[PDB]
Amino acid sequence: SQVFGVARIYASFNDTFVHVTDLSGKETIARVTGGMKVKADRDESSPYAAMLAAQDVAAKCKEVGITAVHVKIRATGGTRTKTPGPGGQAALRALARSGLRIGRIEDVTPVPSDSTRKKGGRRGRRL
Amino acid sequence: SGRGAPLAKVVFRDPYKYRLREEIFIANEGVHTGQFIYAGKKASLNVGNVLPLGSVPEGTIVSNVEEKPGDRGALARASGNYVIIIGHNPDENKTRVRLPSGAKKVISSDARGVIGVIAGGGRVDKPLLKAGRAFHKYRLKRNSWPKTRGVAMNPVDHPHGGGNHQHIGKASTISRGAVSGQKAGLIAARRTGLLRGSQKTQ
Amino acid sequence: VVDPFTRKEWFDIKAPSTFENRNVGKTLVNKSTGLKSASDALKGRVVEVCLADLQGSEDHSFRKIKLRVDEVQGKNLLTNFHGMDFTTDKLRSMVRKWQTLIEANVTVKTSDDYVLRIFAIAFTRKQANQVKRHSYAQSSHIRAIRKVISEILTKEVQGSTLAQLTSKLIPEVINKEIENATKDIFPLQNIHVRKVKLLKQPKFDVGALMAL
Amino acid sequence: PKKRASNGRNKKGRGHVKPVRCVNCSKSIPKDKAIKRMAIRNIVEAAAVRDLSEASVYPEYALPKTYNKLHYCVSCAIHARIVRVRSREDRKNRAPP
Amino acid sequence: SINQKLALVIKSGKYTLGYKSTVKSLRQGKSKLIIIAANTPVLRKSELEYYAMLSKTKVYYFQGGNNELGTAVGKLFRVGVVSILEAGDSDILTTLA
Amino acid sequence: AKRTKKVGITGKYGVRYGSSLRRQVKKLEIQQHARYDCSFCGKKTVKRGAAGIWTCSCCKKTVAGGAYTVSTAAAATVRSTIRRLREMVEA
Amino acid sequence: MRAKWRKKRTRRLKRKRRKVRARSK
RNA sequence: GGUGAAAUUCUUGGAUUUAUUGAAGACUAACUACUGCGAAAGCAUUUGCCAAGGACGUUUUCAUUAAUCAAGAACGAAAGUUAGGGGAUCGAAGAUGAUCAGAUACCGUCGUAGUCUUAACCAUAAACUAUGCCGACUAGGGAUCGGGUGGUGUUUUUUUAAUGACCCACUCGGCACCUUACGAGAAAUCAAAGUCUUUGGGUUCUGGGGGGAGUAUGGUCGCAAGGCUGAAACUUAAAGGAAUUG
RNA sequence: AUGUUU
Ligand SMILES: [K+]
Ligand SMILES: [K+]
Ligand SMILES: [K+]
Ligand SMILES: [Mg+2]
Ligand SMILES: [Mg+2]
Ligand SMILES: [Mg+2]
Ligand SMILES: [Mg+2]
Ligand SMILES: [Mg+2]
Ligand SMILES: [Mg+2]
Ligand SMILES: [Mg+2]
Ligand SMILES: [Mg+2]
Ligand SMILES: [Mg+2]
Ligand SMILES: [Mg+2]
Ligand SMILES: [Mg+2]
Ligand SMILES: [Mg+2]
Ligand SMILES: [Mg+2]
Ligand SMILES: [Mg+2]
Ligand SMILES: [Mg+2]
Ligand SMILES: [Mg+2]
Ligand SMILES: [Mg+2]
Ligand SMILES: [Mg+2]
Ligand SMILES: [Mg+2]
Ligand SMILES: [Mg+2]
Ligand SMILES: [Zn+2]
Ligand SMILES: [Zn+2]
Repeated sequence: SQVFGVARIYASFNDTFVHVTDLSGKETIARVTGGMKVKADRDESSPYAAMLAAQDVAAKCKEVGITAVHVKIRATGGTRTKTPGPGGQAALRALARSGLRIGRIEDVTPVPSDSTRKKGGRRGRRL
Repeated sequence: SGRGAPLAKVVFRDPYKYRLREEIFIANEGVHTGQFIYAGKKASLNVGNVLPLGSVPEGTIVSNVEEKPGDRGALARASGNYVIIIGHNPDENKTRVRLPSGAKKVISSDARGVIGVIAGGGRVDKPLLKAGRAFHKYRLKRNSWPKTRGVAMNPVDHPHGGGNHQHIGKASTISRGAVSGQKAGLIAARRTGLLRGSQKTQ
Repeated sequence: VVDPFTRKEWFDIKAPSTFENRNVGKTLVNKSTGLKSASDALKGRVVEVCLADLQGSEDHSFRKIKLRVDEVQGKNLLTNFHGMDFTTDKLRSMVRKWQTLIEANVTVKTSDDYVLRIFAIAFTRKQANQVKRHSYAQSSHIRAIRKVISEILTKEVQGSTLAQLTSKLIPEVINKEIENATKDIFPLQNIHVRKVKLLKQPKFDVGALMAL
Repeated sequence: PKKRASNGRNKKGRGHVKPVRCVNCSKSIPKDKAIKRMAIRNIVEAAAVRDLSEASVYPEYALPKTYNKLHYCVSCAIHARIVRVRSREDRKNRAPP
Repeated sequence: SINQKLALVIKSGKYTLGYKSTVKSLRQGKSKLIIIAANTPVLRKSELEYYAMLSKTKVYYFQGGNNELGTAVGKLFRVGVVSILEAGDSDILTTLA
Repeated sequence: AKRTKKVGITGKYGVRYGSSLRRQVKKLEIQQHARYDCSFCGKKTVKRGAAGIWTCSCCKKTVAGGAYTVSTAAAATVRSTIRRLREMVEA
Repeated sequence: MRAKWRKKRTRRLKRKRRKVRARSK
C-alpha cells in the first residue's frame, strides 16, 4: 500500500549522509549530505545539519513518489569506529517527522573478522 | 642446445596411416620416460596431458599454451614458467589466463596447453660466476655477448659515444617514435630508477 | 536542469514464487532507449526483503532474503532466491558471553543444479538446575556437534531443489532436526541457519523460473 | 612499588595475550588489559521512539538494538571517565558498579 | 595393524621375500597371500596378479614402497613382494579385505 | 678429516668471484650433484644429466625436473593443485 | 638522559670507533 | 576527506555515497573469561594426516635408574640481515599541511624498508610473577579447568539400563582468588616473600655504595647490526627502597 | 588547544 525506498543513513564523524535509494539500491533518489546544508567545515556532522539534510531528502523523495523507507543505519565501520555519528539520530528524526513512513530499521555497519590492522600505530593517536 | 628446459620426445600413432609420429614437446616437471601422454578435448587432468583451456578448471597450471588454436604452443615455454587459468567465458568461449609476465590474456577456449610447469625451473638462481660460463651459454644461442657499452664507444659508433668523460649526455629514455639508430638506451620508458613498492598496476 | 526522474518509469518487483506474497515493492529505472535498454538496466538488481515482510508473520523479523531479478516481464520483475542472512541486531543478540558459540559451514550442491554455502550457528545453554554460571562445551562436544550439523545440512541439501530448500528454511525444520540430533551432546538453545549464500548459478532455465 | 596485587591487567598462567586496538585512539593494548564495555543501545535512543512508532507502518515493530563491544586503553578510559582513579582500598573491588 | 601382523608372521610364520621366490611359491601352490609394494612396476604387479588368480591366492596391496615393505618385514633391504607360506600364530590370512 | 671449514665444493673456485656468490653457487651445486631417491625403483640412484633431466642409474628411468633439484617446490605445489582440481572435476 | 637513548648514543660511538680503528691497520 | 579548529588531498575526466561482481594480500572480531595448552618465546576459522604431552585411573612393569647442574647443546617475541615469492592494510625513513618563537615532534595526507611467506642467519626484550629448581611441613573458604569415585539424585531416549548435559559430596592435579595471618618483612605486602641470631633438607646462578661502564682492551660468535665474556685509571657522600605529612 | 626560565 506504500512505495518503499531505502534510507541508507551513513552517520560518520565529520559528516552524515542521508541517501535514499530504491529497494535494490541501484537507483538513488536525492542523496543529501549534512555538509551541503551548513558552511562551517565542522558542523557537517552536527545534528542540525543532519536534520536539514534529511528534511531536504524527504522533501525531494515525496515529489518523486517515495512514501515509506526501510532504514539502514551505518557508522564508518571497517576498522575505524563501529559507532554511528551524532547526525544519524537527527537524520532519522527528520525522516520520520517529514511525513515519510519508517520501516525495518537495521544497523549495517561493516564489522570485520579482525582484519585490516588499524591506523594510528601501536601507541595510538597522542593528544 | 640453447634451451634451459628439457624436451620430451612423445611418440603417437598416426590415426590415418600405419606409422608413428614423433613430436617434440617441452617437458613439464614430473614427466618421465615411458609415461603415457593424453592430448585432446577428452584427456584427463594429469601433468603432461594436453588439454583445451576451456576443458580445465579455474586455477589449473598449464604450459606451452597456444595463443590461437592450432598454433601448437606459444606461451609459457621457458624453463620454470607456467600459465594460470583464472576463469572461463563459456558464451563466446574464452578463457582468461595469467601469463608468466603477470599479464592477463583472453584466449580462445579451444587453445591447448600442457598441464604442469615447464621443467628446468630455478635455472637463473645460480650465478654464472664466470665470463666463460656466459660465453658457453650464448655460444649455443646467438652472437649477443659480450656487450660493449655504448658509452665506451666513439660518437660515430653509438649515440652514447664520445666526450672527455664517459657519459650519456642526454636522457637515455628514448621516444617510442624514434627511428633506427636512435633507439639506444631505455626505449619508451614509462619510469626509471630503482623500483620500490608493488608491481601490477591496474 | 535535467530532472533525471522525468525519464524514469516504475516497475513492480513480483519477486518471489512461493514465500507467502507475490508483491514486494516498486523500483524505478531509466526508460528504454536505443543504446541503453531498461531490460538491460534491470534483470540484475538484488533486493533484500525481510522474511517477516514476505510471510506476513512478525516472528520472521530476522532472516532477510536476497532476491535477484531473473526476468523483466511487462512491469513485473520475476525473481528467485539469491541468498538469506540474519540481521545484525539478531545475531549480536544471540552472541552472548558465558556460553560457547558453535559455527558450521558447508558447501553443497542442491538436487538440480545449485551450489550453496550454508552457515549455521548454535549456542550452549544452561540447564534448568545448573548452578554453574557459564555452561561451556568441551571442544569435543563442539566437534561432534559441528559434524552432526554438517551432516544434517548436507543431507537437507543434495536432496532438494533451491525452491524446496527455501520452503524448508522458512519453517526452520533444519533447526529442529539439529536440536533433535544434538540434544544428546549438548543443549544448544539457539540453533539457527544464519546464512545461505548462492555461490554459482546454473544455466538460466527460464522454464524453471516461470513458476509464479 | 607494585601498585596492583596481580597487575594492571588480567594475565596469570597465560604469558602472552593478543592485543586489541583502543576504539578511541587506536593504541595497542593487550586484550586482557583493555577496558571492555558492552554498549547495547536502542537505535532511537530516547526521544524519537514515539515519532518512529507513529511513522512505522508495522504495529508493534519492536525496534532493534545496536550491540557494540568497546575496547579502551587505560589512558583513553581514564580520560573519557569509563573508569576512574580510586582509593588504595577501593581498587581492591572487582564488582561492577 | 598390517605392519604388526607382518612382523608377527616374520617372527613366527614362514615366508619368502622377492619376486622370484614369490612366483615360485605361487606356481607351487604354497602361497597363502602375496603383498605387493606400492612402487612395484605395474607389469610385474599385473603378472603377480595373474599368478595369484591362477593359484587362487589373495593379493594385498601394501601402501608403502619397497623400502617400507622391507622395513615392515624387518629387513634392511628393499622387498617388492612378500609371499606368506605359513601364517603361524597370526591373523593376517583372515583379517583382510 | 674436514679439509675445508665452509667452502665445501666451492673450494675449486679459490678466492675468486666473492664469498656470497660462492655460497649461492655452493648450495645449488650440492643440490645438483646430490643423489636422489628413484620414485620408480626406490633406489638412491637418481642423478642429474643436463639441467632439468634426472636419470636413475638403476631401471634407466629419466624424469623431467628442476634445473638443480629433482622436484621444485613450485612443481610440488602445482602437482597438489592439479590433483585437487582433478578430484573436484571427477566429483 | 633516558637510559635507552644513552645506550643508542653509546652504540653509535662504538660504531664510529670501530670504523676509525678499521681504517687504521 | 581530515581535525579541537584547519590545511595538504580528491572532485561536472562525476569526487564521496549506493548496488552487482571480481582480484590481491593480511588477520582470525563478536564467543573471549582473574578460562586452557606449552620449557619458555608463544598458541584462538573448519576439516584431514603426522607424531608428541600433562593430569587422572591402575592390586601392570623396572627397582634408585634420582635432584640440581660448570663445560657443553635445542628452542627462543619484536626489530634487524641475506636470497626468492608476495606486497591488501598499517607503516621506522623520506616528502608534505598546520601549530609554535622554532617543531624536517606530537596532530593530518601520502609513502620506502618493513609488516606476510620459503630457505638461512640474528639470540636480544619491563624474555616479569622484576619472585631459580627439587622435597617436607604450617590456617580457613568458595569458585573454576581436567580426570576419577559415589548418589532413593534432575533432565535427554533404546527397550530394563546406559552414557550426554546438570546437581550434591569426596578426591588427585592445575590456573588463580578471598579472609586471617601463629609467622615473615623496612614497609608496600607475602600461604610464601613462613617453618632464620631458637641461624644447617639438597642444589645451580647472581650482588657487595653511586658513577666511570656494560665503557676500553683481549678473546669468541655474526654477513652486518651486534651478542657472550669484561676491566682499570679517575670521580663522588650520598645514590637508592618503602612509607608519612604537606 | 597552548603558555619559555627562576
Ligand atoms: K566535519
Ligand atoms: K657521450
Ligand atoms: K608493502
Ligand atoms: Mg567536511
Ligand atoms: Mg593526553
Ligand atoms: Mg651485461
Ligand atoms: Mg660491457
Ligand atoms: Mg675510446
Ligand atoms: Mg651520433
Ligand atoms: Mg641523442
Ligand atoms: Mg676518454
Ligand atoms: Mg608510581
Ligand atoms: Mg612476555
Ligand atoms: Mg573466530
Ligand atoms: Mg577453553
Ligand atoms: Mg652455562
Ligand atoms: Mg621475529
Ligand atoms: Mg601537542
Ligand atoms: Mg638480558
Ligand atoms: Mg631478570
Ligand atoms: Mg658498587
Ligand atoms: Mg620513594
Ligand atoms: Mg630553582
Ligand atoms: Zn586509547
Ligand atoms: Zn630407478
